Amino acid sequence: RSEEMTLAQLFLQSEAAYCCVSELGELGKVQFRDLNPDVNVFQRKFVNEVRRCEEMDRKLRFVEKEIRKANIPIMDTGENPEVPFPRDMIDLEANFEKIENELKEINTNQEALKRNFLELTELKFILFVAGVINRERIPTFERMLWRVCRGNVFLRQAEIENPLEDPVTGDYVHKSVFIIFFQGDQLKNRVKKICEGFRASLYPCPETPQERKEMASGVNTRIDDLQMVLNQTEDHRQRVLQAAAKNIRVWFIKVRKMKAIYHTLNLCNIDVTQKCLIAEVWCPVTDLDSIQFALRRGTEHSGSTVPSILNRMQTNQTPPTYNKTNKFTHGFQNIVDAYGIGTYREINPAPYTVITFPFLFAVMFGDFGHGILMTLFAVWMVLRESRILSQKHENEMFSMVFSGRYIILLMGLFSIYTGLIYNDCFSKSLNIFGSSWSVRPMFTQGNWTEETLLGSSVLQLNPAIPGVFGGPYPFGIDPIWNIATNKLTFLNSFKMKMSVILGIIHMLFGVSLSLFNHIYFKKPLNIYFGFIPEIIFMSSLFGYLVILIFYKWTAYDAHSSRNAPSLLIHFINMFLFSYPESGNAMLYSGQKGIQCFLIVVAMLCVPWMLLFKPLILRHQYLRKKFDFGDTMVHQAIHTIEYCLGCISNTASYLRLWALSLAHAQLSEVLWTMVIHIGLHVRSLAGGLGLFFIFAAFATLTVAILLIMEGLSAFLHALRLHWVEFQNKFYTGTGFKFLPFSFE
Amino acid sequence: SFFPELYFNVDNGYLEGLVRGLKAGVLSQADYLNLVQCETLEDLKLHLQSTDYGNFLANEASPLTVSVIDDKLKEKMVVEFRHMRNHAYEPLASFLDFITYSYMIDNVILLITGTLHQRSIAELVPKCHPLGSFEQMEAVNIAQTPAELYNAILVDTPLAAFFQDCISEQDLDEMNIEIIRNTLYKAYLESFYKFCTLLGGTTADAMCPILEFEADRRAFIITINSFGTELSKEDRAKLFPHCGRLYPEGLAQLARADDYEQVKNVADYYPEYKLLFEGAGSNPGDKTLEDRFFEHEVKLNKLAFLNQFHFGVFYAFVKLKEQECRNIVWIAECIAQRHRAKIDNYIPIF
Amino acid sequence: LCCGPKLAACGIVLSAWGVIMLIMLGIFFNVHSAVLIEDVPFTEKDFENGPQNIYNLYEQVSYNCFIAAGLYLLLGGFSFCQVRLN
Amino acid sequence: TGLELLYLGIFVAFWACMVVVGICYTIFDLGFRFDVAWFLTETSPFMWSNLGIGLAISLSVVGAAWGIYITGSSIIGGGVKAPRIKTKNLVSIIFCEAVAIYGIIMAIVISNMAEPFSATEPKAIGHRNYHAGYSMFGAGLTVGLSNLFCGVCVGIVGSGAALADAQNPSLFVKILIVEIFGSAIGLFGVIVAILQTSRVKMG
Repeated sequence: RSEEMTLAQLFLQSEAAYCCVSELGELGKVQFRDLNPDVNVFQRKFVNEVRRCEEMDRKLRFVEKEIRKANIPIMDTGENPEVPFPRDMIDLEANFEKIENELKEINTNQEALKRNFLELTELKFILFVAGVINRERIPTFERMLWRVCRGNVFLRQAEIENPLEDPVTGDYVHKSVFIIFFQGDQLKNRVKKICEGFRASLYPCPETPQERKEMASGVNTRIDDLQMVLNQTEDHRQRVLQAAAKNIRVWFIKVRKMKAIYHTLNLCNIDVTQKCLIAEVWCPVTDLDSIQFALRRGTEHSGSTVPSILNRMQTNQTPPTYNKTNKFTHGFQNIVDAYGIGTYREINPAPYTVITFPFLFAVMFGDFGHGILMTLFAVWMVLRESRILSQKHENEMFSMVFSGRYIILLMGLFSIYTGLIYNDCFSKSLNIFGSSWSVRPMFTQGNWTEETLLGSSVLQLNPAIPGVFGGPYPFGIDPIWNIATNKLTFLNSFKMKMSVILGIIHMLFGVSLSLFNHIYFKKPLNIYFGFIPEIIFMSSLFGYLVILIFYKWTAYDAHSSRNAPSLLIHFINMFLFSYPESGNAMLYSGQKGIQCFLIVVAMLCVPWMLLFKPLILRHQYLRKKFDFGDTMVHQAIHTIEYCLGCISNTASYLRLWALSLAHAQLSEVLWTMVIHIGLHVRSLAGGLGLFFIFAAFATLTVAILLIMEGLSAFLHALRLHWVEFQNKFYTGTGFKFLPFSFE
Repeated sequence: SFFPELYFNVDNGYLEGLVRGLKAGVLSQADYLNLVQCETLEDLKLHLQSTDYGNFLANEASPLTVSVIDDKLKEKMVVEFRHMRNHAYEPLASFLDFITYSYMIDNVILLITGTLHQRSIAELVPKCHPLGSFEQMEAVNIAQTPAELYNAILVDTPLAAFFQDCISEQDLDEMNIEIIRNTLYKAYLESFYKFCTLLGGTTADAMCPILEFEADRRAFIITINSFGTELSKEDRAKLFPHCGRLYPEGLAQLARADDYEQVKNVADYYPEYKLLFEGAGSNPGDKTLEDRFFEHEVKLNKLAFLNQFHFGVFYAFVKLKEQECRNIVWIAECIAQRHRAKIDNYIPIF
Repeated sequence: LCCGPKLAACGIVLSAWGVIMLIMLGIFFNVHSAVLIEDVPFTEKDFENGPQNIYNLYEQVSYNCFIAAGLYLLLGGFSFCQVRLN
Repeated sequence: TGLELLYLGIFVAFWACMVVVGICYTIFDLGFRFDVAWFLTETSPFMWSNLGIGLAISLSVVGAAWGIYITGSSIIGGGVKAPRIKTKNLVSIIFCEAVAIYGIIMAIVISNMAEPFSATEPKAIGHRNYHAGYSMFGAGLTVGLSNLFCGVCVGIVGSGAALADAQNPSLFVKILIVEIFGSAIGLFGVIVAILQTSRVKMG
């Protein structure tokens, strides 16, 4: 298993247990759990320190908010400090309060800022009332006057461009100036109420001719805003004091650390008599030496000179699971853990997944050039790892791309391979060491001459075996198929058969792997009435199809093209138990008895998984002296789920054929009408136009097939791993480790 | 092959998922059981930190008082409601505007009574609910005759759609404001019922009983509280709603009542209000009738949530959320005064 | 400076790809003498006399590949020069 | 609603025209011009075959899309306050696609048996080709409609289960029973579409 024992208790209360738990947290190899009573959060032995810490965090949050509004960057590259537990910390927080207090008075000086605007708005009336209204409410405002003034008054408007700041919050808002000519005082009061609803506070009452009041107002605003820029020395002082952000970000780290320490020490027992302040810990086995070394360090920092240790104990709880990853397995373990967390000692699926995932991808993405591009990107990203890791990047997509380094590498390698095996290389085969199909000089023997005069309008099928034809290409698909107009038929047959065969072995792998999972856990019932019926059912139902496909491949020659038996109809008759006297010859002699026995064993599989094991559970419960109906319901659910998932999964494995054929068609389509036009008769303009055309080809094949169809195949293979493969051996339940390590 | 089964999600699935997610954020009974055990407002703050009502009081509220908690909870409510409304489509937008017209009416009535108390002008603003706020909320102070009120409200607030014709007077006083309230309320309720039954489907099924009960409760309250007034019996008949099951009762028995026993006899023929009145002993040692009204409203609202294609679960959600706010602030007020007379009189929602 | 490195790196890899692929396609045309499997495109509506016209025309077609390769290589050199402008 | 009124108008006009035309023709002793034999013998079997082939995938894809959206919208919306439901509730989507997988397999199976002939008159074509075309059309229609209604029901119950699971973890594992019982009707549709065309020998 991952661990042998994980519930040892080696912690005892001391007068400086804070330092012990702090150093243990520094170790970052433990998790804490206690407080079964689940007492309220405000009945705690250490509530006052948590409240103090919360106050420090609130003050700190306020100052960092103010700093970030100053747009002053903070640098955090120093060391990780050690928390000063003795009362010195108290003095420190005292200083911090002073800092906050300064900020308070600075906001009091922002009262002055409001006064400034009470004059800048005044400047906008440089030109029987006048005032200032929010622009966004200009229409509705006008509406009101038309209904209350009843059109007996008149008004005019003026606009400002630069936004005016908000004194309280600091947000920018837009405004406008208005001037109303009235005919009575009752209307002045009515529009005074409306303007109280619209905030037209200011009022430059006319006294003198235009020039005199204009210049008086100008001199007034000039003195006012001059005094404001003179009072901006307070903003200067604010910046000078804010410059000390570096001296307090370290304190932020320290404050979070001590807060975590006190929060975790709160979990200890609810008693202190005889120094019974104890907290239970999950810790692995390979790291006990560092843990007791940490305890020795904690006692060293303490002046009490006590062992501060306790004896081992064991209970029957559920331990958490931790996958100990290294530079290589991490990228693939994180991919599987994203869907479900393994139980205590679940058969780890990363060791097999790490390879069978890019293989299925390459079956889905079997092209040479694209694979080469992917492996080149992998080489680039692997070789430059050190610099990129020590670098800040705004592209989160690139971060999650960079996570799957060896994923993309192995994916590209197997993609190159499967490009070689199909003899697919940018949708065209590579005739390497010979073709064996078309030999026209030999074809003239079989009454094949002069037809090509009508060849200008016919197709003239090639037969199999006029005497020297056929023959196996030693490696991959014969290149001639790439140019044949009926290539789709043979390609469809071959790809469908390969996909179905691949899918059946994947599933049997799943169930054989499950047999390991059950035998370790000492569950004889599960092996005896579990694995066996399901494996027999899977085999009898589809290993027969695999073997039949291979028999048909290795049995029937070219001359038997008449009445060549069809396997799919035989499978429909396998399901429907129908035997017509004619219409389909037997593939091999004696099929009746074997096929009938296959049907009968397939039928006999299902009841074995329904009645026997709930009844044996009932018998064990009777021997003990368990809702029987609920157990029957669960067993029926399990059996029906498995039996229907059989057909559903074998049918869903056709995605391999589907996407492989779609990929081949897409690549051929790109070849057909992007670069085909690039080759022509022009003696001089060939390379010039082809340069543009191939540039476009490169961009388009990068955009669509390189990153995208790769993603679709990637996620489809992930799904095939999550459901069709994993659910047959993978419980997918339990906890995940939550270490005590800090940031 | 009907409305709610096959194209309900295209415009409502995300929002309904969000609402039913936020339903679980409403505090439960055990939360109350442990929240009534606080010693001071700081403990209430902390126990709210431990649940979904946490991380909304990170201000420098050293002199914490229950008014601050009330303000912050109301702010949270309006924030969530504005969120839910802005992401909505058009029929649902009509639904939510129909909901908020009630609080808009409340604010209009509040400012109308404020005009009579001329001594307060600006202080009315913090008293008004920001949920029911609109562009021309504070303009109501201008009017001094109801025709002027219709002139102010006709402009851009659709509230005029409920009293453009229904108010005819030119002498605003402190006694007719209740007439304005009742007329607006009955018009709003009738319009809402008609719109809900026009929408059809499960929305009509969900919203018809609630508005029915609402109209009947308004009828009962107005019948009980009309005693000792200048209004005549025919005018009391004029203000009854016609959306309840008390439509013949509205002129047949309630309109000729003379005492409380008569109202009890009216209620006696319908079990739903008869049990409600019998349980409402109205004694000093027992809960009043208003408490039973609130509890029945809460029960029906809780029932209203269970409907997969409820185009109007937002009504139940907002009513329940207001009720949680009231429960929390009342318990905090009781705790702040250092007395335990009425801590165990909280209506147990969820 | 001109033609900043941010796109010049992409341009350089594109130019290298262009040079390599065009050179290889031209060599495949010439060495195999344009086998119809690897070389469908051509321009001739009359070839019934003999194959020599077909071979000559396919050599003519394959010639343009090296001009394309030269243009791609010059593009790569230009992009590399723009990268050095720091 | 204007669109519903338009549909009702077209439908009512169509049926009124049918009724009036039928009555006047029957009263007019003109039953010799209603020779349904010519109507169902001029039509080529290949038209019936190819219509069935198209529908047998089209309607299945329509149902799959319906269920996909109906469950996905609720799954995505309800996980905001509970991200735990993203991966637990992926069974419904899987079944919504398994419907289309069955549809494609059936399309492949029925797509066989398409060997042309040379006859151009009803007396020369024979009974066998007529039977083939009709049977293939019927199989395509039934499989398509069965999988359509199947996918719709699956999507609705998947949405319900996904939305309810966010309240309590111990709900979904038992609410998936209706989800699994959804697919049986589509399976039955596939079986009947198989059986209807098990004796066609077109060619």
